[PDB]
Amino acid sequence: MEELQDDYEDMMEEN
Repeated sequence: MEELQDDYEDMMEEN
């Protein structure tokens, strides 16, 4: 559904 933790907005990448 919308099971997010970050401010992603269609691109799920973290550094």
